[PDB]
Amino acid sequence: EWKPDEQGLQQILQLLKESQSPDTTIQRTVQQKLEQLNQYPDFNNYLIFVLTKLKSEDEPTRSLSGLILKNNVKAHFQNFPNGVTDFIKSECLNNIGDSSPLIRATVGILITTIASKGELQNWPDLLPKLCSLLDSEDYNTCEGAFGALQKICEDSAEILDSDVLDRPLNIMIPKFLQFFKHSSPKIRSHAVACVNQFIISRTQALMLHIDSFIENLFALAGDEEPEVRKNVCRALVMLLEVRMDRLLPHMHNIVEYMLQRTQDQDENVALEACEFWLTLAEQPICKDVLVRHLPKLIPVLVNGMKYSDIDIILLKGDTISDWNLRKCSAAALDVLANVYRDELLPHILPLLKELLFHHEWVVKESGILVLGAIAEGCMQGMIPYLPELIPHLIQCLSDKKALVRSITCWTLSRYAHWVVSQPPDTYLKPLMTELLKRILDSNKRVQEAACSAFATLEEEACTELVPYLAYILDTLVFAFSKYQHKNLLILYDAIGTLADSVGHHLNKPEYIQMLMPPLIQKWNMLKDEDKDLFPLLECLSSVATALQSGFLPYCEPVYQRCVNLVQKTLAQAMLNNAQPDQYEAPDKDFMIVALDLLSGLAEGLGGNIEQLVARSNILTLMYQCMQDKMPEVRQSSFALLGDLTKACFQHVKPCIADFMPILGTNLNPEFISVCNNATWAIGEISIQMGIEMQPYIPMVLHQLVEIINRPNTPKTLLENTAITIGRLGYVCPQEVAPMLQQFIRPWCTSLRNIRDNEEKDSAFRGICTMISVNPSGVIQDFIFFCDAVASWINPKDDLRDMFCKILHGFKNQVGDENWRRFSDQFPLPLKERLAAFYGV
Amino acid sequence: MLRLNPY
Repeated sequence: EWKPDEQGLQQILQLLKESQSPDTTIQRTVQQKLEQLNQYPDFNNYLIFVLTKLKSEDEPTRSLSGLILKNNVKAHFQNFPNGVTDFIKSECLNNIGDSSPLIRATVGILITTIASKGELQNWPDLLPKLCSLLDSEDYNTCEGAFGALQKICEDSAEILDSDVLDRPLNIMIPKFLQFFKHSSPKIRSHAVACVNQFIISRTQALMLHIDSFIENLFALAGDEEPEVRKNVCRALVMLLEVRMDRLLPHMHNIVEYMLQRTQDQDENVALEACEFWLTLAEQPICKDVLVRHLPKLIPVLVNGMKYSDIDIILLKGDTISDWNLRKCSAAALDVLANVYRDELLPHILPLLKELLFHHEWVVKESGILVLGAIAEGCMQGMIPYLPELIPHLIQCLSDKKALVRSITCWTLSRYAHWVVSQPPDTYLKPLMTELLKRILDSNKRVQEAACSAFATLEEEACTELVPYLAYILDTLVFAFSKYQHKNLLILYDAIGTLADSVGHHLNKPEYIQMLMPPLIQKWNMLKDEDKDLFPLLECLSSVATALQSGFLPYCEPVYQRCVNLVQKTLAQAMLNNAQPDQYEAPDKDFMIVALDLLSGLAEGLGGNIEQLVARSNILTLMYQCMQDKMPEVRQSSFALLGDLTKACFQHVKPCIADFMPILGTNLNPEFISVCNNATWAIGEISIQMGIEMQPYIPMVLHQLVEIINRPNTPKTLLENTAITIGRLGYVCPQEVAPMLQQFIRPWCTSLRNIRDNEEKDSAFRGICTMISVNPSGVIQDFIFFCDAVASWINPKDDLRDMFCKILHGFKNQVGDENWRRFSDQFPLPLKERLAAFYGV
Repeated sequence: MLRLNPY
């Protein structure tokens, strides 16, 4: 055994007395003395002695000794001697059922801590020992063992459900179920809590005893103890997700039970009971089994959506829980509205009409929340009531209480689509005017709500925002001086969404003069590796696309930062590929948006981006991105490639020899987005290159013909394929000519549905040069070529002559009598168009 | 989540 030294022990007791000193200036001096002894082993051997052996000391003094020992395990267990731990673990299990509730708790937290920091495999004699303490005749020993077992089950769930401890769950789980019928409520609650840890994981030991579990759950249904109710509720909620089949026959009994528990006195029990409705609603059998309970369920949920008296104080002046009865009831009501749709209206409509116009703001606020929660589902049914509710809600935007104002913003944004469909002078105009007011609200929460609601309204209004663009920009710009932290990020979203809505209408000198200077300021002040950079990155990306040529005086610092982010991202990518454990993995999202912004500048600024391209390694980095394993990265790279090809090919041309083999291997139709941009890339390159395109053709030509022939291919992909093929045959027809008969069918089938733009023009210029070389392939399928040529409404005069020569060359080859019967299968507009526009 | 929800 081990015996302590009295003199050393006396100073340890002194250290415990100094730790209990009320003065704050003394507590810091003793912690430094303990920190030195903490590193010293054998010191912990003294602490465990004071806790258990030394019973001549105060209960808080002994307990403090055991709790200091706990903190040493949480930090220095990697250095704990094997001789010491064996004594501590032996001393704890001998006092696991101490008479003193304070001592029993201290021993309890020690045992679970050793099994937490130190792995369970290092203490194999713990589990079978604890189970043997459950059958103990002593009560406190039983409780102490269960209290420890529950914490172990909570900490290490996956460990117990593995071959690490030789499957200890096959003994404990059947053992726990036998304690559901125990006398003490603390023991009964302990048992349920342990089993619940293995419901979702579908533990074999529990799944084969599922019938014994459910039967024992129903036995505890009418239990008065809240802690027991809570775990039973948690049990049924989990069981509802994994074993629906075994609950279905008893479903109606459960629903009536949960309905009473949702209305329970203790909010903790009600919250766990409320989770049932949220999980049940996402089941394909809900609509049938719950329809008989809807009249009773709806008012329960609505009543639970009110702010509690405790919540109101915490909000005035996040500061509240991330999840409570309010949010849970509201979430359940939302999904329920999506299940029954309009069938939920007779149960909610009469409730709303009392809530929305109630005098108590707390009651009124809840009604507004309800009205927004059922918006998505009961949309088509709320229509007749919207002409009354919407103007009322707009009035509620100027309510005295802030919590009423903020929720009204959200609820209004839920019905944003209907507002836009109506005449803008009736609903849209006052809504927009009042929202802009609430953006500059004094209350921070209302600011967030209004700015979020306005952003939602922008996606629905789109071009309807133009007549208000002057007022909108004034409000948003001014918000920069007020908005900080969480309020600032939402503001970027409101600005970016605006740019994606008004489009080129934003491009005006007075608008740019207000919007850009505060944006560039934030663009420079913000450091890298910041969580405020990304929302601004997406913001400017939208603005650059909208402003187009107006972004030129501000493109310099934006271009450089984007190139830097791409380079920095590729840097961390290499470090993570070589030493994954030592270096953090990079976030590709910052690089993808950066590439998209660069692609936006290349397209928006055109040839004015030429100088910035040469003074940077944008093409070198681009070469690396095209080889990345992530599809989204390769997609945004090829897009940037094609844009720079049109912007400034004189800087791109040197790197064509290396880009082409990459583009040729990325023509995989598996990745639609990547394949499309790649196909479009080589097309734009083919134009700038010219006759110099010949050595790169045979490695991509066979690829394109394959793609344009494969069935179930998306419309946009077939278009860009046909356009590219035609573009290849325009500069170098000789290599594409013999393939003409192979792709002549889907080429005309696809490009007959597109408008007469530049892409179509260059494509048809290529199909004419190839026909002039190989007129053979077009003969067999000439009916498709005629339909494709007739698709042209206003072709260029030189392109018209090309069409005319081919048509006349064909008519003078087969004869007139062979041309009439050939044109008898032509539709009415097809035959008349060719006969007049081309005179054939 | 970029836009605040009461849920």
